[PDB]
Amino acid sequence: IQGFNISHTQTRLLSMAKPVYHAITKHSPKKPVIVFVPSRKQTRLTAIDILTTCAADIQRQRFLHCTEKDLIPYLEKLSDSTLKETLLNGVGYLHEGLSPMERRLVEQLFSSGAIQVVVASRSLCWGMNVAAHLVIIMDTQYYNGKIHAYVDYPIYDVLQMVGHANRPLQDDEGRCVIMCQGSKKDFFKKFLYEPLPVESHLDHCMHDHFNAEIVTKTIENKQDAVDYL
Amino acid sequence: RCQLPDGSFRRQRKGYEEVHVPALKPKPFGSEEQLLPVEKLPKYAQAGFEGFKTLNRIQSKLYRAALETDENLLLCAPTGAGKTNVALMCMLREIGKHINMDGTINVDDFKIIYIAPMRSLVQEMVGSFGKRLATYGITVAELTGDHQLCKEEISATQIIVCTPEKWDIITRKGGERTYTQLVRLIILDEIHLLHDDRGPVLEALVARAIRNIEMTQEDVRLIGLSATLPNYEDVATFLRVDPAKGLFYFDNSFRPVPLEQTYVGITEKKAIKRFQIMNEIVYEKIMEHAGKNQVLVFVHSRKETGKTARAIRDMCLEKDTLGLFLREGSASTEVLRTEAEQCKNLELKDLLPYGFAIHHAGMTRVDRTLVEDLFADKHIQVLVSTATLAWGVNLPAHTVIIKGTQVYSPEKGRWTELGALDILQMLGRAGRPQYDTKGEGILITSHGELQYYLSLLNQQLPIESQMVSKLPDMLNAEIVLGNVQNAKDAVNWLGYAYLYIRMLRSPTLYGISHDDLKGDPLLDQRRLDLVHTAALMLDKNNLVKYDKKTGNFQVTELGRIASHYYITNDTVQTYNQLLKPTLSEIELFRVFSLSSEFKNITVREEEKLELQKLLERVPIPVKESIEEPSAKINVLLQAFISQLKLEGFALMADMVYVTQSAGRLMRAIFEIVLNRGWAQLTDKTLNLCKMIDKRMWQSMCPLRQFRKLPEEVVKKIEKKNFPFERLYDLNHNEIGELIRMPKMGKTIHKYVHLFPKLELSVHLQPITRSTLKVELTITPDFQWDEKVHGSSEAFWILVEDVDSEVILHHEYFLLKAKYAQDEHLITFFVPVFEPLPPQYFIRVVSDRWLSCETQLPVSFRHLILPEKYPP
Amino acid sequence: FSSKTEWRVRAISAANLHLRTNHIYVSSDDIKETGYTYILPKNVLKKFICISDLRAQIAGYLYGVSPPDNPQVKEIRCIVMVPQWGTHQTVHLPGQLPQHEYLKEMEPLGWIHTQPNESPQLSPQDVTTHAKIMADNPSWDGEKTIIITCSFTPGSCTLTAYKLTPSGYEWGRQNTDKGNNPKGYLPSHYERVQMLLSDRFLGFFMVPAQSSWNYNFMGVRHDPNMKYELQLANPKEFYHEVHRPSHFLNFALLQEGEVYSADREDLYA
Amino acid sequence: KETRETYEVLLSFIQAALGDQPRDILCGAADEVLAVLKNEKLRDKERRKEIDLLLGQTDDTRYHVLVNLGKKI
Repeated sequence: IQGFNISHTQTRLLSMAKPVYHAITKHSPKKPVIVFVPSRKQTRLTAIDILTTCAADIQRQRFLHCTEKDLIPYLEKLSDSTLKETLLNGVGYLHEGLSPMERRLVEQLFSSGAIQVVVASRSLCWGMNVAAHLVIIMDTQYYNGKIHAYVDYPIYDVLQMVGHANRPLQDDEGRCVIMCQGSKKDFFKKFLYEPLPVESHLDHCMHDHFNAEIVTKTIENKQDAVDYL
Repeated sequence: RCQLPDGSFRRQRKGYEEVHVPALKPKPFGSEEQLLPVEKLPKYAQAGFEGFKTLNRIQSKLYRAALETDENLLLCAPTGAGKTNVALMCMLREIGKHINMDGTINVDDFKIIYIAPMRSLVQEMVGSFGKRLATYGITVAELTGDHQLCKEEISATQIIVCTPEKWDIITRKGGERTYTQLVRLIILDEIHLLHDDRGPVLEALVARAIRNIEMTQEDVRLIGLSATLPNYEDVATFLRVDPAKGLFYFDNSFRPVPLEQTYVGITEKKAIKRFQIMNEIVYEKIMEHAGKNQVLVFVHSRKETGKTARAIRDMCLEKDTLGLFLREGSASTEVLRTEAEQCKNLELKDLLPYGFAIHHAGMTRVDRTLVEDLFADKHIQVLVSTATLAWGVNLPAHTVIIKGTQVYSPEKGRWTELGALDILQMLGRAGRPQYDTKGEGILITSHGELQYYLSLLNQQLPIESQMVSKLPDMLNAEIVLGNVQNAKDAVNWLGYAYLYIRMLRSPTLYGISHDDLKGDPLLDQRRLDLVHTAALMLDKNNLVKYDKKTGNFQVTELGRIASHYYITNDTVQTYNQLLKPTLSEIELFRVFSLSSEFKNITVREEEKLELQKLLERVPIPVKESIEEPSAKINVLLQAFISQLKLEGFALMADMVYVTQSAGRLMRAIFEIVLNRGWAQLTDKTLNLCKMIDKRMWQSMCPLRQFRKLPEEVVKKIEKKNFPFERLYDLNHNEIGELIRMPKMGKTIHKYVHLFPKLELSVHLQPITRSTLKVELTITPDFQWDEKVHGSSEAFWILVEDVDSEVILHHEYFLLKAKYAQDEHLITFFVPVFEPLPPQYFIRVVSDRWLSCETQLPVSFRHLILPEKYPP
Repeated sequence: FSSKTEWRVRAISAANLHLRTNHIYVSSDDIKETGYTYILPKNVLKKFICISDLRAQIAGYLYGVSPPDNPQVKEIRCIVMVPQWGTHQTVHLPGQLPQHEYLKEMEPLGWIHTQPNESPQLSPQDVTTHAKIMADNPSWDGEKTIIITCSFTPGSCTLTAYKLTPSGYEWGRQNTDKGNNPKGYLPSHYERVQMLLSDRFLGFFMVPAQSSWNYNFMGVRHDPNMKYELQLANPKEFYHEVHRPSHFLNFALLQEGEVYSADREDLYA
Repeated sequence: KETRETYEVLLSFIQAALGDQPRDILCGAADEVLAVLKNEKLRDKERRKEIDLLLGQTDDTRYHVLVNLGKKI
C-alpha cells in the first residue's frame, strides 16, 4: 500500500504517474500488468504517461512481445487513433466508450501475451475476463457531481481488483500495489488482510418489500410482518 | 586581472584612489539598418504597444528571432537598453500561437512564467503588464499565493510573475505539476543572478525544466535576459540556446544614456577617519553638481536616508550660505514649489524648504509617490534614498552616487559588500532617457573592492555557479520529486547544471587538475564523486535512506518536509533529534532557535543592554538560556509576535531575518510533529504558525485578524472580558451595549459573523471490536466574503484519543467558495483499544485562522462492541 | 509569589513534570481490612501530575464505582477539575460539587491534590477541608470518600491516601483557624487507607465548561459561590497560555514602530 | 577581566551615540575615544575640550557618562 500525502486529487493522481512505471519495473518487470484508474478518460492518459516515461529508461517498447508486423491484423479493426499508438508500444486500454470488438481485441492481445500492460477503467473491474500478474490500483477515490466531492472506492470493488492478480496456471505468486491518499492508507492496511465483517442493510431499504409481500398476502397482518423479519 | 576602458585614468589622492572612465561611443549604424516602427511588425502583436512610436535599436535588432522562431534566446545588453520589451515579444508570439477568428487569445491552452530577481520589480511588473496586455483581456498576476487557497485562483491566471525561489518551492510541493505541459514559455529575467548566492535556485529551476523536457519530448521556449558580462556562451550552453541563431551579445556602448564612470576607493584602514573622508567626498562631489544638474544618493541604511541629508544641509549652512540658491534666482525655478509643499508625514518638513529631500519605504506610503512626482518634474535636484527606489517604480537621475557599497547581512551575521544586481540596478538608473545628454555615476567604496566594481560595470566578470554549497539540498528535493531514483540518475541530473558546463570549461577554477580531467574527460567520475557526498550528508541527517551497494535513494517523510519548506538538512536533523512529544512552548521556542539557518547570528555587546529589557517583557520564558544566540533569536521572535519596536538597527534587521524564515521553519516543525501524531505539540506548533503569520498572541481578540477593524474598539472589547464565542448570542444592539459604543454595534456584528465557524455532528457505529466508523457532518456557520475568506478555506480535522495525547487520525478538509452553507460529509474509521475509553475527541481547526476552532466529544459511554470473531 | 521572576522560574521548571511521571511511590502501611481499597488508574495520575505546579497545590475530585460483585474495592474512573487556585499549603476550590451526565453513573470517592513538600500526615487544612465538604454534602459518605495526597519527592512523585475518622470529621466541621497548627488537631483525626495504581483500565477527565480549571493567575475572578458546568475533555497545563491572560495581554505598543525597517523583503509566497 | 567588564559597556556607549555602524567603525571609534581621554595625566580639559572638539559635536550629557566610565578603567 502506497500512501500519498497530496489531498488535491489532480495533483495526487498526477504525482503517482512515475510510481506506476516503477511499480512495474520492480514488482513485475516481464509479466502481465493491469492498472485500474478512477476515470473513463484517465485510462488513455495513463497509458500515454506509461509510454512517455518508458522512453526515459532509455528502454522503448519494452511491453511489446511481438513484432509490429504481427499486430497489423488486429489494428485494422480500430477507430480510436491514440489506441493504435498505445497498442503499438505494448500498452492499450479498456473503457466504457470502446466498441466490444475493440475490447475483445485488446483482451486477446493481452492474454495471448503480445502486450504486457493494460490500463483499465475502474468500472471494468467486475466484468473483465482477463487476469494478470501485477495489479496496480491508482488513486482509490472517484468524482461525484451530485454532492460535488470525491468518494472512496467501495471496499469489495477494491478486493475484486486485487483478486484480478491471479495466474494459478503459471505464477508462484501474484502482486498488487495500491496507491491511495494519506487518509485512506490505514483503512486498507487493516481491512485487506483481515477477513471482512458483513452487516445487513434491510432495515433501511424496507418498505418496498413489505408492500410487495403484503400484496402477495405473505404479510396479512402486523404479526406476519414480524415473523417475516 | 581587469582592464581599462579607452580614455580612462587612475589618479590617487591621500587616503583614496580615484579612477575615471569616460562615456562609451555608440556603434555606427550598419549599412541600411533602420529602427522598426510599431507598424511594420505583425498585425496582432501591435496592440498594447500604444504610447510608443518606435522600437529600441536592440529590440529592433532581435524582433525577428523573437516572433519568428521557437529557438531559445540569450541576450546580453547593458542596463537601460530596455530588455523587457524584447521578452514581451517572445510572449506575444505565444499569446498569438493560440488565437481564433471569432474569439481572440483563448486562454486555457497556454500559461507563461516570468521569473524576475526582485520583489518590487515583480509587483510593479504585474502592475504595468496588466495595463498593457489588458487590450487582449489576458489575466496576469504575481504569484504570492500560499499553495492551497490560491491555486484554483491562479488556475485561471496566465503569464505569472515570480521570484525564482517561489517557483522552486511551489514546484517542490507540486503546485506546478498541475500547471506544466500548459507551459510553452519561461522568461529568466536578470539571469546574471546565477552569480549570486541565490544562484543555485535559478540553476535548479532551469536544470529541472531541461531535464524534464528530455523525458516529455514536449519543448518550451526559454528566454534569458542578462547584464553585459563574459561567460555568455556558457549561460547559452546552459539554456540550450543554439549559439548560431539563438545567441545575442551587446557591449556597454549600447546603454541608451552613455555612462561616465567615477570610482573612488578609500585606502584608510581606520574606520573612524573613513567616516569623515567619505562624508567629505560626498560633499565635494555634490557641490560639483550643485549647479544645474540632479544628484541621487543610495545609502544602504533605513534611517541614514535622512542622516545623510541634514548633513549636507548643516554643511551648506556652515558654508556661510554657500552652495545655497539651488535655483536661477530668488523666486525662479519654483522655490514656492518646495515651500508650498510643507506639511507631510516624514521628516521632509525640515528638508523641503531647502533644495533637497529623502525617499524610502519606511516613513510614508503616499508621500513616496508625492516625492517621486516632485523629482520627475525636477523641483528637487538632490535626493538621498535606498535600493528599493531603484528596484521599484522607475525614475532616473542625471548623476547618481552610491555611498559605501557595504550592507548588513543578518544571514551572514556580519557586514558585506552589496550584491551584483543591487549596484547594477541602482547605477543603471544613472542619466535620463529624455531630459539628459549623458549620465555619470559615482561609486564610493573601499579601495580593496575597487578592482571588483570595475570588473562588473565593464564586462570583465565571470559568471560562476555557487551550486556546490547547496548541492546536498538540491539533490534531496529532486529525490523528493522522484526525478532521481539512484546515483546514476543523480549524475544525469547534475549533467544539466550550470556548474557542469563551468566544471567542463574551467576545471582549473572548480578544483579539477587537468591530468585527472584527461583521465576522465566526461567528468563521469567527478559527477559520481560529487553527489556521493551529498548522498552521504542526506543519509546522515536522515533525509534519505541510500545504501552504497545499490546506489539507490529512498525518500523519508523528513526529507519531504525538508524539501517542501526549503529548510536545510542540518536544521531538519536538529529538529529530528530535539523534538519530543512532551515539549512545552518554553522549549518549542528554543528548538526553533537552534535552527541551522540561524547559525551565523550572534549577540553584540551594545545590544545586550536592550535584549535584557526585551527578555523581561516576553510572555514565554526563555530563561532556560542566558545571552547566547539562542536567547537573541528567541526573544526576537517573541518581540515580533508581541509586536515590539527595537532601538538598535542590527537587531531590527536580525529580527526581520528570523521572523521571515520562521514561517517555513515552524511549519516544517508542525508537519513533522503532526506526521508523528503527537497531539499536544502539533497544537502548540500550528498555533505558533498562526501567531507568526498574524503577528499576535492568541490571548488577543480574533477580531484583530480582520484588519478592517478600528484599534480602539478592539482594545475596548479586550478591556472587559467577555469570551468571544459568546458574541453569537447577541444581536446588533446587544453587542454595542457591552463596550458602551453602540454606534459600532452593527459593524462589529458583521465581523463576528464573518469569522469562520463550523458546527459538526457525528454518526458513529462499531464495525469490529477493534474499529469504529465515524461520519462527520460539517455545517458551515459563517457568512462568506471572498474579500475576507477568498476562494477557499482550510481546516484540519483530527480525532484525538482519550487524553488528547495521541492523534488517532487526521484529514485535511478544504471548503471551497461555492460550497459554504453546503454541509460536507466526511467518513473515516478509527481504532479502539483494550481499556475501552470514555470518549474520543473530534477536533476541527482552521489552518490560517487564529483562535478559530471547534471540538466535538464523541462519547463511548454507551458503546456496545461486537462479539469477537471466531477463528 | 513575586509575580514576575517567581512565575518564570517555576514555569520552566514545570515543563519537566512529565519526568516525575515514571517514578512514583505508594504508601504501603497497615491495612484495616474492614476498609475499602481504592484503585487509581495510572493514566489520570500521570496527566494530573503533568498539569500541576511545584508550589501551588492543585486539586481534583474523584469519581468511581466498585466492580461488579466486588463491593469492597473502589475503582476511580474519573477525575474532575473545577475552577480553583492554590497556596503552597492548601487549595481553594468552590462550594458547588461537580454536576454532570457522565458523572451520574458513578459515586464520588473524594478528592486528590498535589503537595509541594512531603509530610507523613494529613494536613490540618485538608481534614478541615474534607470535613467541611462532608458537612455540606450528604452525597459524600464519611466512610467511602478519601483524600489522596500526591507529594513531589526529588525527581519523583509519591502518594498516600487518607480517610477522616469521626473524631476528625467533628473537629474539622468545627475548625475555623487555617494556620499550620490549629487548636485541638490530632493524629487521631485521620486514618491511612489502602490504594493501588493500575494499568488495567483507563480513567478519564471532566473539565470546566466555559473556561479552564486553573484560576491561580486570576484570584479575584474566583469565588466560593461561583457556579460551573462541565465537559468531557482533558485539562490544560498549569502555565498554559489560557490560564494566563494578563501576561499575553501585555502589549503597550504604537503601530508605527513598523515604519522603521520598511524594507519588506519577502519573496516567498 | 574587570578592564573588559567595563570595556564592553564603553562599546555600548559608542553604539548608543553612533548607532549600528559597521564593526570596524564601532571598535575603531572605541580606540579613538579611549585614546583621547585616557591620558588624564595629560589632564587639561581645555586641551581635552579641544581634543573632544577634534570630534566636534557629541552633545554633552553623554560625554560625562564617558567621563566617569573612562575613569574606571
